[PDB]
Amino acid sequence: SAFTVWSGPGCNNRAERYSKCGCSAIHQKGGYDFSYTGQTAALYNQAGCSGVAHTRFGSSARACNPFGWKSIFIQC
Repeated sequence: SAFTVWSGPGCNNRAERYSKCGCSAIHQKGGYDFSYTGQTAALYNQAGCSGVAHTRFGSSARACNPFGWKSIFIQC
């Protein structure tokens, strides 16, 4: 599975993704999309998932709201 994000306002600008296994600290403060495909994913309010999860996903979630976490973890 892969995560996608834009820097602002929502998902209408910069294009940067995070699909690699484990987690990655996002800096794009705009939109936040997701695409499930066997691999589950959850957000972490602290960079490099150095804490507990907050918002999990099981299906592609193409949101374009402001941020709410710092990094995205995706199992493999």
